[PDB]
Amino acid sequence: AVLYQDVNCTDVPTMLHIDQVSSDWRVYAANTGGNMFQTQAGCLVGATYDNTSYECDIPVGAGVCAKFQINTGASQSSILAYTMSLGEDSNVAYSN
Amino acid sequence: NSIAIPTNFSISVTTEVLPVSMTKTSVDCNMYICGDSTECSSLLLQYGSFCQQLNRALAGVSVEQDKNTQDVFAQVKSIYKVPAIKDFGGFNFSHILPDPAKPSKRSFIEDLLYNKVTLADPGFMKQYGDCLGGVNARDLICAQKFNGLTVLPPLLTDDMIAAYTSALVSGTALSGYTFGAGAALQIPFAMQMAYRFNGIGVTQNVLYENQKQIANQFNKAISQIQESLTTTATALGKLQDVINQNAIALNTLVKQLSSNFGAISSVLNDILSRLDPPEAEVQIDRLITGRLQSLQTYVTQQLIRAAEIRASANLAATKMSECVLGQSKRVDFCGKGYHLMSFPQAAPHGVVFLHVTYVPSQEQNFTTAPAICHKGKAHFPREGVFVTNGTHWFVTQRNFYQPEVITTENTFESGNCDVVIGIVNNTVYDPLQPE
Amino acid sequence: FNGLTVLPPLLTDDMIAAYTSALVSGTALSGYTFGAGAALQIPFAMQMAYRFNGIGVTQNVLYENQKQIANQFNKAISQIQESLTTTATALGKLQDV
Amino acid sequence: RLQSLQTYVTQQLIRAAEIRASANLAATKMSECVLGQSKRVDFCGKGY
Amino acid sequence: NSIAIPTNFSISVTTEVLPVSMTKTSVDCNMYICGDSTECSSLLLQYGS
Amino acid sequence: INQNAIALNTLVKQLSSNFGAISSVLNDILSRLDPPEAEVQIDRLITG
Ligand SMILES: *[C@@H]1O[C@H](CO)[C@@H](O[C@@H]2O[C@H](CO)[C@@H](O[C@@H]3O[C@H](CO[C@H]4O[C@H](CO)[C@@H](O)[C@H](O)[C@@H]4O)[C@@H](O)[C@H](O[C@H]4O[C@H](CO)[C@@H](O)[C@H](O)[C@@H]4O)[C@@H]3O)[C@H](O)[C@H]2NC(C)=O)[C@H](O)[C@H]1NC(C)=O
Ligand SMILES: *[C@@H]1O[C@H](CO)[C@@H](O[C@@H]2O[C@H](CO)[C@@H](O[C@@H]3O[C@H](CO)[C@@H](O)[C@H](O)[C@@H]3O)[C@H](O)[C@H]2NC(C)=O)[C@H](O)[C@H]1NC(C)=O
Ligand SMILES: *[C@@H]1O[C@H](CO)[C@@H](O[C@@H]2O[C@H](CO)[C@@H](O[C@@H]3O[C@H](CO)[C@@H](O)[C@H](O)[C@@H]3O)[C@H](O)[C@H]2NC(C)=O)[C@H](O)[C@H]1NC(C)=O
Ligand SMILES: *[C@@H]1O[C@H](CO)[C@@H](O[C@@H]2O[C@H](CO)[C@@H](O)[C@H](O)[C@H]2NC(C)=O)[C@H](O)[C@H]1NC(C)=O
Ligand SMILES: *[C@@H]1O[C@H](CO)[C@@H](O[C@@H]2O[C@H](CO)[C@@H](O)[C@H](O)[C@H]2NC(C)=O)[C@H](O)[C@H]1NC(C)=O
Ligand SMILES: *[C@@H]1O[C@H](CO)[C@@H](O[C@@H]2O[C@H](CO)[C@@H](O)[C@H](O)[C@H]2NC(C)=O)[C@H](O)[C@H]1NC(C)=O
Ligand SMILES: *[C@@H]1O[C@H](CO)[C@@H](O)[C@H](O)[C@H]1NC(C)=O
Ligand SMILES: *[C@@H]1O[C@H](CO)[C@@H](O)[C@H](O)[C@H]1NC(C)=O
Repeated sequence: AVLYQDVNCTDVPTMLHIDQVSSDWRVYAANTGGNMFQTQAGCLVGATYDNTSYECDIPVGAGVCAKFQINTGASQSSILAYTMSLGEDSNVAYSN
Repeated sequence: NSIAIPTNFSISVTTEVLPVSMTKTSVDCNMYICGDSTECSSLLLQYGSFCQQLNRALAGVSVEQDKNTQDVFAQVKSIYKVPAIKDFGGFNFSHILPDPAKPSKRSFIEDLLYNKVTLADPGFMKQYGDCLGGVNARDLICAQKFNGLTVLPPLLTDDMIAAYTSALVSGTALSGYTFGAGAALQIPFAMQMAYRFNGIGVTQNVLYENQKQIANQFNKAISQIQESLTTTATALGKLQDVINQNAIALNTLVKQLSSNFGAISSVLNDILSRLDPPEAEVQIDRLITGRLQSLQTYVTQQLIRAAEIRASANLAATKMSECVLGQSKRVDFCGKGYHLMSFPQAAPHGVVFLHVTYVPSQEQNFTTAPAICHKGKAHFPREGVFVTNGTHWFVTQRNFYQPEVITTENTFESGNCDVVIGIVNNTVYDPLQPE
Repeated sequence: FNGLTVLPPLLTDDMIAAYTSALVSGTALSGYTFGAGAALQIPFAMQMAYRFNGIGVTQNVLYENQKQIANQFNKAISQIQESLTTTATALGKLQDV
Repeated sequence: RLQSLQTYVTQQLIRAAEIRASANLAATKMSECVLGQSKRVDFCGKGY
Repeated sequence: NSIAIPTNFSISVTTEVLPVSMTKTSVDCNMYICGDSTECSSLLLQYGS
Repeated sequence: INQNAIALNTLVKQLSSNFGAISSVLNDILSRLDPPEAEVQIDRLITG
């Protein structure tokens, strides 16, 4: 997964120089199938975003972390992006 | 033969600031040295491997800063919901907890702390049009990026850091310090504050007699903290100093390229435009050596500063663990006087501690004696000393004045009345009076 | 002759010793109450009694053997000077730096 | 000569950091041992 | 089933030494390098900051 | 342990670089050049 730091991925074609790179980077320069999502530090390319929150494994920055999934039923072998979880929530109330 | 015993007390709140972390940076050799030059890139490759060490050191520094921040702030893995009411037995917890009126996720004091100290360049979201690709006045930040110098954002955002402080402050008002050693234990704040007075050698009854005065003094001190912060601009100095040091180091590293050392010109394009490669290699070599020396000096200074910040962060984490999640009897470790409780507040690249202490005042003059002789036997006090008015005798505390009659359960009996010096005639109350 | 100079410290030797004199004198008059606020006068015999109380020993033992404790304290203080005179390795870190 | 000066400055900085740590420890010991009584083991000598 | 209890005490005084500070120094480049030489001073100025 | 080993290995392997000279090996430099010309080649290696 390639993270283009300090750029808006709406303007990748005017930054990555698509016309002067190999087709492999042309794959990582197009917004198809939700492969580009804007984060606080940059815009990650080549990974899928997920809801909820898990413990951080691969630090990225600005509260975003990454992990690799090995799925056989869904045939998923990509990288996930998510927001780290602060911790579990308690329900202690005040009484006099 | 005299002794001074205080008769009044006051509640004082003090502040303390400790840096926790600094900025994270990265350096690219192929861009800082030999900018857009294939021949110079080949020469640098021929020079040797003198750049992997710099990248490894910078990565280690960044990881160390992230670890320091996590260790200082993230200590308890339990988020406690902020109570709806912010008045616990007269104590006003309004300027320490976030206001639900606006979802700012920060307290009133933290906003002032953030606005008091400025930052060089936040966001790290500068694109073309915001640099010389568009229009600028040649800002420093775009000049740094033109030579491979970049600044990485921290792993934890400002909102996430304030969540830890909100959880820590809320947990104290609901359990005290029992949640630090295990699970939370609910307790009324009035009873919780009573045992804080018990740990400093003062009896529990004094708090219930003057609860309103204590609450008023606490609220007044909390309110005056904001006024003191507003009226001054020198308390938050360390964070500004470290930010300025990092900015100055980066700017000096950027501007060091103007020097040509022993060559004929600082620019590399003109050297290759007028000299053959056999003669241009000598000119390029000295520039390469000088730039590598400057990079090495910068890396060494950054490593030293990182070590200092690591020591400061370790001290801050120890103070947070031993002063917020418990009560410490160490002298001058949690302020001036007798420590009662502490409140953590988030600061940019640092942390602010609010220490609540107990300070006696309004001394009074009294006389004292070592022991008391009742009948051929000496009696020694258990908790306190002997005081005297107008040919009388009483037993009282030291941190507070509260005379009581001398009884057999307040003094243990040991020895005779001859070895002890200063002992005087006195009677002892007999418990068997109504019999 | 080569631009190398050494600057004197801000605080002189006499001023530094004043702090030590104030600290030692304050202990003999108030113990440690002056560190947390204002000074509190107290007899030294009673002040030393509660020092024995903080280490789990009862207060009565000090008054029974005050003379022995004072003699031992004076002997140790006197022997400190002899030990310092007879040796020359205790003050090593300052010489090293 | 510039290299020698840089080496001297770096060594002085390291020694200054070490002296700073030692001075912090000494100040903490002075605060916790002279202006009060400490129950920490082997922090103010041998014994109680 | 046994226990040892001391019956006497002694007062001992020990010493401890901690460094607090070191000497302060200053360095002049124009004197240490290029001592009394205008040409060398100009070359050092050209060298950089 | 890994940091110390890596530092030692990097220090050992740093000798392969010839800096601005013509060869990393010192035997061949003295085998083809006069001392007046070989001193310049040796100086940069020594400094590096
Ligand atoms: C140092 O501080 C102590 C604090 O206790 C003072 O000691 C008390 O001093 C007061 C004032 O002199 C004494 O009060 C007097 O006591 C008598 C009544 O005692 C009754 O109650 C006790 C039990 O508490 C019984 O043992 C006793 O038998 C009685 O039943 C009377 O002499 C006095 O009454 C006068 O005042 C009242 C109220 O104003 C009037 O209604 C009466 O008409 C009359 O005028 C008075 O109440 C008290 O006994 C002392 N306590 C002790 C333990 O001795 C010291 O005086 C003070 N020293 C100085 C120099 O200030
Ligand atoms: C010594 O401690 C006592 C309490 O044990 C203090 O006495 C009371 O202190 C409170 C402090 O708020 C005073 O309240 C104030 O009183 C007036 C009322 O007109 C006014 O200034 C304020 O609105 C407030 O209510 C209270 O009056 C006072 N009581 C007496 C009898 O004086 C005392 O102040 C302490 N001493 C010192 C020097 O602080
Ligand atoms: C155990 O503690 C007791 C006291 O609780 C010590 O007993 C007394 O110790 C003092 C120490 O100064 C002795 O004083 C000396 O005695 C003679 C007098 O001729 C002389 O050596 C000195 O001039 C000094 O005055 C005192 O005699 C002694 N009492 C007895 C009955 O022995 C005791 O010494 C302690 N034990 C040890 C082993 O130290
Ligand atoms: C990246 O581009 C996107 C798409 O243009 C921007 O999204 C909006 O940008 C406008 C104009 O700045 C803002 O007012 C809106 O709030 C943005 N969001 C939405 C949902 O409309 C985005 O801001 C751009 N990022 C940067 C840093 O310029
Ligand atoms: C503890 O809190 C409860 C509420 O959780 C208080 O109960 C109130 O008591 C007053 C007494 O005048 C009633 O008028 C209210 O209707 C009660 N409920 C509420 C929601 O306020 C209780 O009084 C508190 N205890 C103390 C000692 O203050
Ligand atoms: C403390 O009280 C005792 C017991 O009464 C006093 O000892 C006696 O004092 C009387 C006078 O009150 C003398 O006549 C006796 O000879 C004393 N007996 C002795 C010394 O065995 C003792 O003096 C009192 N202490 C004082 C007044 O400081
Ligand atoms: C994931 O979150 C998005 C954004 O709120 C939401 O639209 C989507 O339904 C969620 N998917 C789930 C909960 O499976
Ligand atoms: C206490 O009273 C005594 C009586 O002799 C006097 O000398 C002393 O100065 C007084 N102390 C204070 C602090 O007023």
